[PDB]
Amino acid sequence: LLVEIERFFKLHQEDQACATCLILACSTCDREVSAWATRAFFRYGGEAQMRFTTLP
Amino acid sequence: EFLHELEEKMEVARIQLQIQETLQRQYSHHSSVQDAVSQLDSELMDITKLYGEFADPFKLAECKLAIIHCAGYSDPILVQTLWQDIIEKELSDSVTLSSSDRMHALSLKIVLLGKIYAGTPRFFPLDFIVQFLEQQVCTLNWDVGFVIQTMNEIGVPLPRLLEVYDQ
Repeated sequence: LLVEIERFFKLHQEDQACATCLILACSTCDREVSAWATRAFFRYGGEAQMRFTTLP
Repeated sequence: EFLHELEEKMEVARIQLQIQETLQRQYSHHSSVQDAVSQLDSELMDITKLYGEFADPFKLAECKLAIIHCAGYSDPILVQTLWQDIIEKELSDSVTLSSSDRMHALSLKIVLLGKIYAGTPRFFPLDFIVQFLEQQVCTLNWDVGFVIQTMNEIGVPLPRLLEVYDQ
């Protein structure tokens, strides 16, 4: 799903997606693309799509 | 000359890969219109075809810019006009809190395209571009060096940046 992670998001939920995203980023032997993308998702979520946030 | 054909091929092929990658991220797309991907993977395409058909309709400004690099299309107005669109599009998505966040994303987007084009002056008029960027970012919180750092990261040399900036 790295390229579309909405599907993961939908089924699993946002929190879980974030957690997995963190693991992929940290995960060792991974391609830079994967780690960077996961880092990007973790940090910024999906641009103009899913936003990453504290809500009152 | 065989080499000539091979390298050009690699370049054009790469573009399709990029366009293909973006198509996945883009949410404007429908899965059933898979046909586009089939077309992309299927073969090398005419540059104009790639430009007119893909870049414009899917508003991939970056791709369009890179493509014109390979084409080596010099026309400054058209090149600049394309740049204006990219910048304008960027503004749309932003919300403000992410001044820093957007700051990074903006630098990220620019640097990537910048690395590819920066070697040639036509797409990357350093002279024209720098102010343009500053002007854009100006309607945002600012830290000095934010604009220039991107160009340095872009691949521009300190010496090149210095003379133009001084000018």
